[PDB]
Amino acid sequence: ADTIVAVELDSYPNTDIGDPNYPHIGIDIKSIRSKSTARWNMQTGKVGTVHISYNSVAKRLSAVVSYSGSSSTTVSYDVDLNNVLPEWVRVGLSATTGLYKETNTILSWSFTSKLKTENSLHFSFHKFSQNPKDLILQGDAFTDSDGNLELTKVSNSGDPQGNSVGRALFYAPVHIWEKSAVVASFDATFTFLIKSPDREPADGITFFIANTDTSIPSGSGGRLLGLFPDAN
Amino acid sequence: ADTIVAVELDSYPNTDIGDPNYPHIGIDIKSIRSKSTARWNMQTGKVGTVHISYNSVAKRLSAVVSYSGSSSTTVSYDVDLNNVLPEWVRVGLSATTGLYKETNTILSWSFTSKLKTENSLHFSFHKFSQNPKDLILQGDAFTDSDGNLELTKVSNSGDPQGNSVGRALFYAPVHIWEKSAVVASFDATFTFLIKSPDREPADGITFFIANTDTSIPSGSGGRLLGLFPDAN
Amino acid sequence: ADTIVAVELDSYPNTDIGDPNYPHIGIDIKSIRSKSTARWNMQTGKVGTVHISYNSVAKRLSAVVSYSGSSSTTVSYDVDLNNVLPEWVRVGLSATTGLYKETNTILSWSFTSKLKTENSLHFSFHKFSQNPKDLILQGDAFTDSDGNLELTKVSNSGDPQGNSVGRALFYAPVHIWEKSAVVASFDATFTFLIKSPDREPADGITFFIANTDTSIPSGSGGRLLGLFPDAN
Amino acid sequence: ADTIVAVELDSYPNTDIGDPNYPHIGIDIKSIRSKSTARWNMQTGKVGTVHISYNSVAKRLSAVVSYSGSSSTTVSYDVDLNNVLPEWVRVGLSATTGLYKETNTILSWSFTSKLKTENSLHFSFHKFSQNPKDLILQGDAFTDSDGNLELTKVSNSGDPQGNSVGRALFYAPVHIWEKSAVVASFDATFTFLIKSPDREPADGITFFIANTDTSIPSGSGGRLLGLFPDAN
Ligand SMILES: OC[C@H]1O[C@H](Oc2c[nH]c3ccc(Br)c(Cl)c23)[C@@H](O)[C@@H](O)[C@@H]1O
Ligand SMILES: OC[C@H]1O[C@H](Oc2c[nH]c3ccc(Br)c(Cl)c23)[C@@H](O)[C@@H](O)[C@@H]1O
Ligand SMILES: OC[C@H]1O[C@H](Oc2c[nH]c3ccc(Br)c(Cl)c23)[C@@H](O)[C@@H](O)[C@@H]1O
Ligand SMILES: OC[C@H]1O[C@H](Oc2c[nH]c3ccc(Br)c(Cl)c23)[C@@H](O)[C@@H](O)[C@@H]1O
Ligand SMILES: [Ca+2]
Ligand SMILES: [Ca+2]
Ligand SMILES: [Ca+2]
Ligand SMILES: [Ca+2]
Ligand SMILES: [Cl-]
Ligand SMILES: [Cl-]
Ligand SMILES: [Cl-]
Ligand SMILES: [Cl-]
Ligand SMILES: [Mn+2]
Ligand SMILES: [Mn+2]
Ligand SMILES: [Mn+2]
Ligand SMILES: [Mn+2]
Repeated sequence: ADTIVAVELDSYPNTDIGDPNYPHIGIDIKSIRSKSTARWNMQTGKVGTVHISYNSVAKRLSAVVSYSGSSSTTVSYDVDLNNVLPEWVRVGLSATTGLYKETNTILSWSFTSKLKTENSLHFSFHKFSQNPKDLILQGDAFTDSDGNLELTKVSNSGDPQGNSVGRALFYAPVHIWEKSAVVASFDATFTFLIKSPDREPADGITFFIANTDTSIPSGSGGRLLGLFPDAN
Repeated sequence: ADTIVAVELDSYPNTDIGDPNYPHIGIDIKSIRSKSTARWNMQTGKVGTVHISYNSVAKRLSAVVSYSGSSSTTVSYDVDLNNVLPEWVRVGLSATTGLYKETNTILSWSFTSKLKTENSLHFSFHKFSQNPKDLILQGDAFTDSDGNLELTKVSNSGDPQGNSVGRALFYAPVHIWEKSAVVASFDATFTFLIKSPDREPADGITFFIANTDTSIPSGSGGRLLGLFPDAN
Repeated sequence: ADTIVAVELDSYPNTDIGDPNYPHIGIDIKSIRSKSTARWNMQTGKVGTVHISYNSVAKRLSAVVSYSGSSSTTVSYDVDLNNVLPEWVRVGLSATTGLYKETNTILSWSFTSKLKTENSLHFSFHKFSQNPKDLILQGDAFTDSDGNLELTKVSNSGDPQGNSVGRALFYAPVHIWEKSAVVASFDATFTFLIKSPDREPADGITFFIANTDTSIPSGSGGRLLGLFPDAN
Repeated sequence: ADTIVAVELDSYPNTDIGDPNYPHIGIDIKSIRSKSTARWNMQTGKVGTVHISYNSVAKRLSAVVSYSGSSSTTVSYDVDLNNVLPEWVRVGLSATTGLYKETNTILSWSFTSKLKTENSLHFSFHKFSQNPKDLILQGDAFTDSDGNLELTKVSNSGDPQGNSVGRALFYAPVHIWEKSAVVASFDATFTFLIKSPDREPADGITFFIANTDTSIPSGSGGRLLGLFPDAN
């Protein structure tokens, strides 16, 4: 099984598997059951922005989501990710739909990792090309004619389809920590557009870090966000 | 009086003004009396590296100092710096000597600030030019013929002089936070060479953030590190 | 008199002082009389993007302007800028109106300089704050309530006023070259909105590099773009 | 056959296949026979630094090599690399030895590509880990216990072996240009240590850009630098 650290943008409350009452942002450490959540006041139909950051000295993984001119929602969790992830990881974005749906559109994605022992990896996408060679697209993930990364199935009219899962992994493995490292840090930004007809959009988007060979776990559909094989 | 947030590399223990027993790294918030310290196992005569970071979401100011192949020393302090500093600051490095001395040599200095509401300021020096126009040199601060930033007086033979104070401020004011900011962050690295004849080198080096018009406070000598007018 | 290297976005053709027949982008080296121009097919009312780059090895200063989904316009000029500018410069944006006008709105501005002998300065603005401490605003330059940098006078209704001049200089001087430098390079991006009622918008926008103490030359109005005291 | 754009650091003059009389830096466009060369005054046993840059507006690929406090050697070649390379490439470093040898030690390697239509890829290595997951090591390429990238075979005593070829490719494919691109640019730095017993060190090091599936061509040994299958 994969090792997952994720920041989830969870549009759909699954209280029966640990979710709070409402859409929330969450820090997921090896379980869909968030270690820390904050209430996410969704603005379906508007472009959202997520900023994620961590450094191995502060050991605080923090995420903030906002829309233009809105209140931001922040969530934090003290965690030494060295105890969780392998030295070499891949970073990615995942999304699902289930019984309920939403577009899981990524409009931009950037990521900077740094490893002082100064090693560094930065990538940033504003356009996604029709054939992203530097992306590993998994499942229903695809780039559309607007150069948007669509993590989950969307029809031609642009209606999201349910029971879809998809992710994009940056092609290059990231060295997020190392024995002699004095400090490893990473930051990530993605902007997203969740549109839905359902009065309860589902299921969400995550930025995630995993073992380099990470694949979509069987049964990771819907509330599991394409990240976990079960709700444990 | 100036508003100071600093990370101090305090070679000299002044227990009578709050210092612990030993050389320490410290997070200073508006007082030379550190909110958080860690024991700093000095390696006088060796090049040291300090990494400082903070973002307004995690609200954890963290610093780590190390020498090649040594144990690092980290120190952290949870603090919303918005409650401390004005929106616009200058960043700088300060050093002092007093009764006891040490060279306060800066070999490199870099700083990245970011302000999402994405505004950004990055500077990095590996060489310091004989006339640093982008630096505001205060007190005894000067760049030498090796292109090294010497914060405190050093003779021609290169012996440090006591009772010296000096700082370098990056010329451009940094906008470290702002009303609409969703997340402001900064990182700073400097490398330093502290050499001393004294069996107790003094007094230390800091990276600091202050009101843009920050100047060396009268009586900020020695244990006060060129940052504070008193030990309160 | 100031030393000017500029890339001009010249909305208004002044053939009587060297301009070609039409709006053009130009590389200006110590004269409003461009060393190289390209025809600039203006799209008044649309957001434009200028990319400027140079490195001291290739010695090719190049600029490209485009609007979304349009043909770009590029202009180049082989020049060792070491022979032109002093070691320490300030970078800025200038605009003018004269008999004819246009808004000279800067929506973003970034600049990266690098100096290997690796010294570096990066700044990028997407918002401009009401009081830009890191900007030196000259003349009619001001930031508006949209966080836009307006180089020239615009009324409350947002109509541009004629006979206006204004510039913004990044506060920190840039070390663009140095005796021991192996390679100095800089890149600059700004995005701009030129709106005009006049069927001939005037007078233009430039990104420019100048002696650090650069000020708006008397008589630099209109076709002189706030950069030169005469048309020589 | 692969499509190669390379900057060669050619320690060994092979005049019978187009080389000038002496060690040279060269811009190679789809042939080991450089389009442009400059005399490279080698400093075997000293750490060298190569800076490579290009942008699609200036269309000038330029490289400079230097050692601390030495005269630099620059070479340029006007070329639209869009006419040469496919949209998606991999960047790498190659080295060979043949009858004569040298260590082909890479101490650092960084690369920034940018694609405005702002997409971007930056990586920088100062240490190379024992298992570089983000590097595709080809042939004799390996990282040693000093965290140095050794492109060609070096014995335990650290003596280079002849008839060796090796390269490291950054794992992630780079999108170096694209139909809608307004400007694509890349910069690359690597530092290298060439040590040799031979009074004629061979054969050299290159930074290269190639089709993503680039492999070491059969017969690319020695003077062909692991880049070309023949000397045509
Ligand atoms: O898209 C939202 C959800 O729909 C599915 O579960 C449902 C949530 N509301 C329901 C009501 C009835 C039935 Br049957 C089901 Cl499966 C569900 C599942 O796919 C969930 O994993 C998912 O989170
Ligand atoms: O350089 C170290 C220190 O020397 C001075 O205080 C002294 C520390 N040891 C002493 C012993 C005697 C006397 Br008098 C003095 Cl001032 C000191 C002062 O300058 C201090 O601020 C400083 O920290
Ligand atoms: O804004 C465009 C121009 O207007 C002025 O010159 C005029 C261009 N068309 C004209 C026609 C008549 C007279 Br009088 C004048 Cl000054 C001009 C001047 O301010 C110029 O510098 C400028 O380029
Ligand atoms: O390392 C340097 C060179 O050695 C080989 O060619 C030789 C250059 N000097 C020679 C002298 C005699 C013979 Br046989 C050979 Cl193959 C060579 C070949 O491996 C070349 O490709 C290479 O550039
Ligand atoms: Ca859920
Ligand atoms: Ca002290
Ligand atoms: Ca004109
Ligand atoms: Ca050769
Ligand atoms: Cl339901
Ligand atoms: Cl004492
Ligand atoms: Cl007229
Ligand atoms: Cl021979
Ligand atoms: Mn959840
Ligand atoms: Mn102290
Ligand atoms: Mn003109
Ligand atoms: Mn050659």
